[PDB]
Amino acid sequence: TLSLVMPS
Amino acid sequence: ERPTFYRQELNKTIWEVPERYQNLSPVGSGAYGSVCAAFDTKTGHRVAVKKLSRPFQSIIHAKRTYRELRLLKHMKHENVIGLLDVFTPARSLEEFNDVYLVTHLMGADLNNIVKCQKLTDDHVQFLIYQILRGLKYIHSADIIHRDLKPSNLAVNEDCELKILDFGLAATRWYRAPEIMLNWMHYNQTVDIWSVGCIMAELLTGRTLFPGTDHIDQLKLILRLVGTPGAELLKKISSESARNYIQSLAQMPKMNFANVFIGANPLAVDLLEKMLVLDSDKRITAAQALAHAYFAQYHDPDDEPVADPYDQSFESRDLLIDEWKSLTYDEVISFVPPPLD
Repeated sequence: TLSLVMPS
Repeated sequence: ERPTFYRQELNKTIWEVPERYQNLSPVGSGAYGSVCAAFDTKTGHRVAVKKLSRPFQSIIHAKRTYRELRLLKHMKHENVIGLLDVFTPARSLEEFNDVYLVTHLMGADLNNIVKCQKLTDDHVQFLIYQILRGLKYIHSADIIHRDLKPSNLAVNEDCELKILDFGLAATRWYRAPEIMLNWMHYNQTVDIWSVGCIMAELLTGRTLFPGTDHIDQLKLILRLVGTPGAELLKKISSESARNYIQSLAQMPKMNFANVFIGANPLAVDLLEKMLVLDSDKRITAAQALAHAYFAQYHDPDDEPVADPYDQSFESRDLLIDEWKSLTYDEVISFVPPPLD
């Protein structure tokens, strides 16, 4: 389950 | 079936929308339309709402407008933008003047994603696969995107991707060479060229062909893939372009492996196959999907094609009001996709 961080 | 609408003024433009869309927030000002982010109470999701600007101002605009509504109405794939909703405040065709489109908001585009983290080879695989999986669909319907680049790729928390903002018949860095100087008419394989430029950039961390002008960039592309061989020249219908090409120092295709040392050999292998100069020898979305590089995501039985897309309208010759009525017809006939 690969995931990313969203830009804030 | 028609909802209650409400009007407000944001950024000196009146928006009239159904009440189901709340907390509208001006995302940006564009020449073709202006887009607000909103909360769709029906779906419980943040969406984007585009008010099209002066859509029936000239024949050209009317036809542009019609073309986008058709194209958007046709798209039904997980890796491509869907039309959530389209509407007009208008209650009849005579008072019909404005068109709004609703599409899903995934919060981030590929540029922004790369901006604040580094992507594992796993991330890159998954992203490209999905780009290719959507392109398979698009292309099977005889659509060309015409514009792929990081900023038309929307990605979420789970690294899911959707393609957006189709060229409607910076950018130059991801364009194929045969269309950058308009050497020949566009094959759907210019999109594959774009994917190659994108993949490389994700892999290495830099723009592959960051040219400043067409000549600068063309020269940059040709140092990698070599100058066009005799067979390629014949296909170019402009003698001016041809004479221009022959004036160039002849060059051999370079060896990619030397250019991408340390990248997955499979990835390089695939890039090789995407960045082929002759468009007729570029790998296809369908072909690319089966590449060993994607062994862990590839499922033949889950990589669907599209229904045929009727584009015969393109060679029609209609009045402004006829393009306008066609469009009103499409707005009226839209069927909202089933709730999830």
